[PDB]
Amino acid sequence: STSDLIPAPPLSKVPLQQNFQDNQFQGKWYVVGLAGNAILREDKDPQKMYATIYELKEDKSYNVTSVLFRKKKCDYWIRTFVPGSQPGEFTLGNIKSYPGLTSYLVRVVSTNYNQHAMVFFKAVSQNREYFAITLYGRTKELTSELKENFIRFSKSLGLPENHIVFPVPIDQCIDG
Ligand code: NA
Repeated sequence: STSDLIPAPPLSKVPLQQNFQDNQFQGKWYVVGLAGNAILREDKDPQKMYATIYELKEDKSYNVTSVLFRKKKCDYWIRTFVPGSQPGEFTLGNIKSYPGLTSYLVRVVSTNYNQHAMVFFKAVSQNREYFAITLYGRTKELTSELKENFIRFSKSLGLPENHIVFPVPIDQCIDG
């Protein structure tokens, strides 16, 4: 394998949502914007919109379920986010069960809980440092101001235009 990647930014360039409220952040979020160093715009087959459901457990970790529409079926990816060093920061639960994955970091950058959210991800897989940013939406659509702000923040982490994508809304699986 030979492969080139845009460097993961320093954590100082990734803000943290102040006084993060885990209870208010639960529920379904739509992925209305997706950016990252391993993410690429594919004009021939545009990425379809997928959803991620956060649900607080008793021990204050999240059962994180992502649901996407792939190959005419609904695929479900169930993961666990364990609370990290500061509120709004999380590490991946049961990391040993994922082969190659030596590191995983989640950081809630900004959110108003009832409309939108921005979450930063960083992961070292096979000694390759990947990072991504997701524009979460409570509905499938969001304003141009929020979308241009997501593009602005994505660029501030060294990501060009073609590494920023906006998944097209769909009705399959991500509703209900
Ligand atoms: Na990632």
